[PDB]
Amino acid sequence: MELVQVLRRGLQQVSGHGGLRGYLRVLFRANDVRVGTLVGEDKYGNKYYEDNKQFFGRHRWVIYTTEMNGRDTFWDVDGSMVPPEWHRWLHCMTDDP
Amino acid sequence: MPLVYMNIIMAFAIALAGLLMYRSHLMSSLLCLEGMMLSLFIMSTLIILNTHFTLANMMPIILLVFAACEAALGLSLLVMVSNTYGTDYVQNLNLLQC
Amino acid sequence: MWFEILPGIAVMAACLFIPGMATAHIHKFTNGGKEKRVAHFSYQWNLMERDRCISGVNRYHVTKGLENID
Amino acid sequence: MNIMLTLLTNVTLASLLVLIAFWLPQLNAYSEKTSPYECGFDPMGSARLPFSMKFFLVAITFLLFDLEIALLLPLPWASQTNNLKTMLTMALFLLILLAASLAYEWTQKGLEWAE
Amino acid sequence: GEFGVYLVSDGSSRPYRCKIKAPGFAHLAGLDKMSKGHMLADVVAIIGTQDIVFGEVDR
Amino acid sequence: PFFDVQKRLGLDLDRWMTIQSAEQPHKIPGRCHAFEKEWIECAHGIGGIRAEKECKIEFDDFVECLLRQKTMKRLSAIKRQRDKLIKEGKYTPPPHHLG
Amino acid sequence: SMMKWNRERRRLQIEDFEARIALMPLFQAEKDRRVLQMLRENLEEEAIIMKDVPDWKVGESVFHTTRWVTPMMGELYGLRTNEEILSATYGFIWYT
Amino acid sequence: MFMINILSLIIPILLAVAFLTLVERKVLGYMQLRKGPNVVGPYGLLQPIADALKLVTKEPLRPGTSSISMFIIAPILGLSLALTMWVPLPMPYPLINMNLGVLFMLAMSSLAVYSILWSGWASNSKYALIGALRAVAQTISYEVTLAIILLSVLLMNGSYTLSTLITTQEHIWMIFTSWPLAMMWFISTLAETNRAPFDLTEGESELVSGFNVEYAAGPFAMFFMAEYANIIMMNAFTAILFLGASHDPHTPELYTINFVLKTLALTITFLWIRASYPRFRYDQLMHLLWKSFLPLTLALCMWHISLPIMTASIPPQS
Amino acid sequence: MTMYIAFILSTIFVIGFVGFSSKPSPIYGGLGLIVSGGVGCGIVLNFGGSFLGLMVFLIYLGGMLVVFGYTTAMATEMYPEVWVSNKTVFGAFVSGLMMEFCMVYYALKEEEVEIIFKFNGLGDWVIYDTGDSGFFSEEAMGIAALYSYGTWLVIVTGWSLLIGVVVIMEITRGN
Amino acid sequence: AGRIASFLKNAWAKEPVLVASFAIGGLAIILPSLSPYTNYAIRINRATPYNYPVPLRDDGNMPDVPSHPQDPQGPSLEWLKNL
Amino acid sequence: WKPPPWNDVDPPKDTLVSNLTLNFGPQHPAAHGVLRLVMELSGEMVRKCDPHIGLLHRGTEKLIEYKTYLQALPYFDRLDYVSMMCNEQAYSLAVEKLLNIQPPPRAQWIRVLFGEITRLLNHIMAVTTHALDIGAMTPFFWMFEEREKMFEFYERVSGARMHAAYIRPGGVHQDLPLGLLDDIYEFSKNFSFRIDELEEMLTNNRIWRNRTVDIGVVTAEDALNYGFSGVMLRGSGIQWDLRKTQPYDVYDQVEFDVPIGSRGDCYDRYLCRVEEMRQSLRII
Amino acid sequence: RGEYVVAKLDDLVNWARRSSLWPMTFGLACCAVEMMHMAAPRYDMDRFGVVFRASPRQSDVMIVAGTLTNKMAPALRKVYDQMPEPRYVVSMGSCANGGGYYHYSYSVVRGCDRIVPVDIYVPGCPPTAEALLYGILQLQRKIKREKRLRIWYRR
Ligand SMILES: COC1=C(OC)C(=O)C(C/C=C(/C)CC/C=C(/C)CC/C=C(\C)CC/C=C(\C)CC/C=C(/C)CC/C=C(\C)CC/C=C(/C)CC/C=C(\C)CC/C=C(\C)CCC=C(C)C)=C(C)C1=O
Ligand code: SF4
Repeated sequence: MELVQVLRRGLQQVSGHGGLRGYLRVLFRANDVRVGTLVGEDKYGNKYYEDNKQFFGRHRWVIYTTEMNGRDTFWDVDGSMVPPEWHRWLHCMTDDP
Repeated sequence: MPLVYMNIIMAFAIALAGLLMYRSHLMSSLLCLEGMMLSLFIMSTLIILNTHFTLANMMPIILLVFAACEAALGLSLLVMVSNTYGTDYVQNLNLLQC
Repeated sequence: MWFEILPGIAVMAACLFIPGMATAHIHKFTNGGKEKRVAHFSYQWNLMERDRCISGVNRYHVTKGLENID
Repeated sequence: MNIMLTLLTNVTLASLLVLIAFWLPQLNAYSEKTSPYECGFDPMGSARLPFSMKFFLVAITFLLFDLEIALLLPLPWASQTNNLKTMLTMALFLLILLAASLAYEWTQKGLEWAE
Repeated sequence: GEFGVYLVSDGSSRPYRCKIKAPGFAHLAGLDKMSKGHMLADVVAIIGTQDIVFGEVDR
Repeated sequence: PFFDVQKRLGLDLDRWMTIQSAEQPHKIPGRCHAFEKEWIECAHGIGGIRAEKECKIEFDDFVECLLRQKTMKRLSAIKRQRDKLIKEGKYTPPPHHLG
Repeated sequence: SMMKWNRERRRLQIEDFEARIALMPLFQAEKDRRVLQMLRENLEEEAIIMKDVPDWKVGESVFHTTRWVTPMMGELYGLRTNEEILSATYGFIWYT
Repeated sequence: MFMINILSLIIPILLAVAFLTLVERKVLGYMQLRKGPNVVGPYGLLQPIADALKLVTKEPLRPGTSSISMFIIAPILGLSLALTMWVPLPMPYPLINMNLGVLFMLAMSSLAVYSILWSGWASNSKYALIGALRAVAQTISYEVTLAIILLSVLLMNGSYTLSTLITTQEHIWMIFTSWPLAMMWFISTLAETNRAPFDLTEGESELVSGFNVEYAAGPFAMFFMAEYANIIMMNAFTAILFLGASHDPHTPELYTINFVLKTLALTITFLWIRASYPRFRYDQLMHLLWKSFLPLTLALCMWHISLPIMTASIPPQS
Repeated sequence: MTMYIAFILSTIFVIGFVGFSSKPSPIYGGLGLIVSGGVGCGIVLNFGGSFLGLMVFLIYLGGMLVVFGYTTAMATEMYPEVWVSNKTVFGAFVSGLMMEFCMVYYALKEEEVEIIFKFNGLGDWVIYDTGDSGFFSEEAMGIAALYSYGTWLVIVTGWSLLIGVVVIMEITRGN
Repeated sequence: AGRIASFLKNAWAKEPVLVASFAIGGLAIILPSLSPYTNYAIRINRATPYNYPVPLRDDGNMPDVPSHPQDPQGPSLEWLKNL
Repeated sequence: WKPPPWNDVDPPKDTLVSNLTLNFGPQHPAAHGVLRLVMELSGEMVRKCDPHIGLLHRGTEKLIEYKTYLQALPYFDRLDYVSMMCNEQAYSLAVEKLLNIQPPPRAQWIRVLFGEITRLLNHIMAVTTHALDIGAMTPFFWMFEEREKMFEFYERVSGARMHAAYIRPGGVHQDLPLGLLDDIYEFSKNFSFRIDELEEMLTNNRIWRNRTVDIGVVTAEDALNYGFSGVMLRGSGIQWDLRKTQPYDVYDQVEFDVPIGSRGDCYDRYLCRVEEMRQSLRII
Repeated sequence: RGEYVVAKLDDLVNWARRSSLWPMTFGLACCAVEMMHMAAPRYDMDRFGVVFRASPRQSDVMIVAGTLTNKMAPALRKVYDQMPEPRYVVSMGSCANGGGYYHYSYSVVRGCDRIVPVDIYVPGCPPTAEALLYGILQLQRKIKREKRLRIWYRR
């Protein structure tokens, strides 16, 4: 039944990301559809997800904001939009968000 | 005689004109050597298909098998034309004029 | 996660499927529903002409049964 | 009818592909861009001098090999004869001879590269 | 290989001469001796086994 | 042959193909088997010199069968005639030649 | 497995060919009438073509021999519709 | 409507050739602990189109020393053969049913080399001539057995028609009867397309790009389709040759689905082989085939002519 | 029109035949021969010789392939010839293309002709014959008779290729 | 004996390809004669009719050939139907 | 005119040799960027190869004259940029020798420990890129993920991935972070389960064997005379290794084997490098 | 308006270029080895659309990565001239950004820009395989923001 387990696991992915519209957003804009846990949200609008059960390197990730300092940060995003205080936690420099 | 037999026959005619009327390349000459095989092969295939000569239908390939044999040994004459004279142009081989 | 490979070959699977699908249906459509006739020998080709001549509409894939004859 | 229609359609589509390829992209040629590529530095200068390759002997033999592959191609129709005893003997002759020609070609160096 | 340095010091706070024995320097001089009769594709193979990086040899 | 051995030792090496009226695979007749049958048994053992005059009016009938020389001349003459009154417009082909 | 299947295919080929030869007499019985009909229409029309000709005997056998030959297809489909002759000669060879 | 059929056999293939590039990138990557293209659209499904526009709007480089007329004929000749050599394939019902299908298969396959030949000459460079002549050396060893394996396998099919291949393979796969030949055919089909262990003609690490060195934009883009359309078509040739699926006389869907899946499985193995093994040397390639392959072909062809007569299992001709 | 399609296919056979017989650069002549060979396949394919057309196509591609390898190996010049560059081949080129032009006009215009032989231009379609082949192709079945009727031809041919490899090694031995 | 077996073993070790080709190539020449179906193979080829069995005129004294393609007399091939 | 030669052999023609001259670089992927190999070759076999170098001649030995000993350390870091810790180890030992000063016992051990994972790095680079240059691309990527992990250990202890500038005269710059050694143990457990994986891919592969067996063979005396060292000596049979014969640091207190080849060709060195991988794992 | 269709064709063309730019196989020194780690499975440059094609006739962005010296500077500019249009050159690492460590030596050109029109400058000695991973993506944004046809329709 592992086949249907991974089938329903993918179904919890689409429901977890706020329905189909949210699923398509993260697929088209974030390129990954894994769900995690909201460990914090910075003042600029970047959600910070984290999942301990993960291959080291993918256990912490950021969903970038839709607006930052005027410029539109829909699909075009970069790596410098990470505020410093979260840059430490994101780059595994510490285990304290 | 139809134009198909005509134009094929005329084709071998300038194949001869190409063959013996020479130029400064032995390769291009032996190119015309296997070229005139085309006309004879195509010519011969036309009749025996036209005449329903079932037995003679193997004569083209038998002719065509021997065809590249001339080219085969022809190319090997070229290489030691090159091995001993470097080039291919047909003027350096004249030491046998004497 | 190797599933991502499948979408690539998935559209490809349809891509090679269209030709064989097209030819079979085009042959089925043009040749009066019946599968396209094969003429690998003069006997088949001679047979095809007889069908075309007796068809009247100059179409090989129009077969008239016993109702044609008396 | 169908065969040359198929042939004509294919060359046409190819011609358009190279046509839009060779015309559309807003060319800009400045000589050194068109200069021959020589792995970063200038060419020594030739590329039409006679590139003496060493498989010349194996080259002509391939021609002789093909001449007899045409001979042994009518076998599918030759098997549908009334004299298989003769057809089998003559057929096996060609392969025996083809192996024999290769065997001499092999044993007396031949196949080996020229160094 | 046998990476080595020849350090000559005058006695001041800075070196006077620093020759850098690069293991690939001696190796690469032997490329011709190796590739004798081998084809070019072999030369590509001979380069790889030699394990040369050109920071050390060009110094 | 110059030195006839095919006859001497009694084995056929090339006679089987020499003519188109000889036996063919699965009895596929030639285009002019009837003519080559008649021509061959006309001048057989009579003499090459005593052949070109007597087995003549039968030989060209065969040579016409291969090439259709004066037969194609007939068609060219008829088709030439078509062009010279169709343009002049005296005659129209019957519906058999249209459909 | 192949050796059984191939022999079964052979069994069908004789069965296919037997149906061919049984039907063959009718096919030969149609062909002669069509070619004779085709030869007639050319020759009946040949009288109209060769009425004003200065010297052209109608219905002259090009060969000296009086035995019938297999009629040459060029005069069979000589003046027929250009499409018809085109399909007649290069039909099979082009059919696909 | 025959013209509609022609495009229906060209455009659907062309997208199939396009997506092979994306599939190969992902298959190679996932066999590499990598991920492959996944940013251009979803799952990287837009990647071939992204490369499609770039190449045809890329600056098409004309080298000054190149012979221009021969420069342009080669990309045309390469692509034209690739598409037209799809037409006799018996996808349920072949588009062009000819009594000599496999002979026509070999003819344009042999004609294909003149693309890399004339292009290699016309480029007028060292790497151009090196690639073109080793392309001769690679392909010169190649037709001699390719014909023999084709002859030996087909000798018990009955004739050279591709349609009757299905009737022969109706009961069991052809590979069960000629697996020694199938492995040898598969290596050569892996080889005729200049792929995986035999890619001397390209030779990225040793000839930079070989014949393709002076070929950019569409002239390059054309060269990629000819190489990749030949990959799919040759595997499809092998699929019918050795793994002929069942064919329901009333539902061509059944054969089409099965046949396509066989081509996909074989084409993946082409990428499978391409990832795993190293690259041969063009002398070893020739030595591999004319010293080890060719001797086995003659005896195996010897076996496959004697076998039908000895077993009274000759196939019908018609 | 396609009615004289064979009339056409015969021509470009000879224009290609002329082009390479004008002795251009050796590989250019190789192209000049293959176009003629490719179209030459068409003429015999039109008449019914399907196997003959494919084989003259197949092995002459193989034959011309090995020719190209030798041309660039030891038969090419640092300044290659073209059909236009040298005036000699240019003169040979232009002479060939008007030779056919003036003649096929004359043959088509008069349709009787005299040169060497007599030729009724009319149409090559004419000489096709009202024949049926049954369930066998004559062009393929006759060739299949090579292994049942032409045993002597097989022996002489097969033998000759064997020395063909002997001579190809005998004369290349280089001492 | 020992030398011959060793030479085969030395071959089979040094080269497995030509020995395999020589072996299976060698068989392809011999068993065609020993096969008991080769006489059947020619019979199958002879049985398959490509041309018409043209009828022949009656003059009496011809019991072998039938007068109808259903009569018991004549060449029959039930051997091939079971084969 | 002239009578024909009376022995019937014409005078031999003057040489018409036209060997190709090819520069394998400095852009070829196998040229590794800065290798200008002008080789005289006829057809596809080389006759003489002139290896023009200098396409990367930074005046390193000239600039060191103008910098203090501490400032000269990053030079060696950049010297052989795939064996960084081993490079600084050479320079540091020389300066310590001249200063007549020894490093503390803990320093020497991590210099050996980090000098050995450096041997892991270079041998990964050598064997993988070898297969990459040969044509085997897959073995390249699998280790490069693993040797990426080792770069993490580099940065965790020094700060930068490649150029640690960590091994200094008189000892290392600063102690390792807590938990670094445990991370070493986790990786070393996994590694031997990948080294054999490489051997599964190439070592017994016939195509890799033919491309590498009995090719580029160098004898014993000429290799010794040519100034060769390292694998060039151990590959051809000469049982020489500085870690054993003249052990620096604490290499004496570590047991390990030195793989020695017999044929001396290209292939024997590939096993010698791969076996050096596993022997390094014992040192770690 | 013609501006709308020009902008739509504008977005179509550059998106093809930024999602399919092929970095050349042009490595020099220490700065090149870690760039392999970008192509290594850890970061997987190919996932972002790029492929590492050799043969500057078939490449878009030139990764000048390592010390640019005197003896090779002619070779690079010949290589750059061979690259078709459009072509970009990312100066990668401090050595190619002005001379790096050996800025003051005798056989190094102080900066890759003195030979080539150098695009976005990625610093580092070496820049981390990720550091210029942004460098490549930041160029993809530069390709996104171009006008080209917009200028042409307004030229
Ligand atoms: C010296 O320094 C070096 C570096 O750094 C400086 C490096 O980093 C690295 C490390 C990096 C690596 C990636 C390692 C491998 C790299 C090497 C150089 C090593 C040598 C390489 C090899 C031996 C293998 C080479 C393999 C290649 C090139 C892969 C080829 C196959 C592919 C599938 C990928 C390419 C795919 C492409 C281009 C996409 C498809 C192509 C198209 C043209 C697009 C489609 C186009 C169309 C459909 C046409 C348009 C038509 C349409 C749309 C149809 C509709 C319209 C109509 C009009 C019909 C190395 C090794 C190095 O040595
Ligand atoms: S910038 Fe630093 S890492 Fe890059 S090549 Fe120069 S010294 Fe080496």
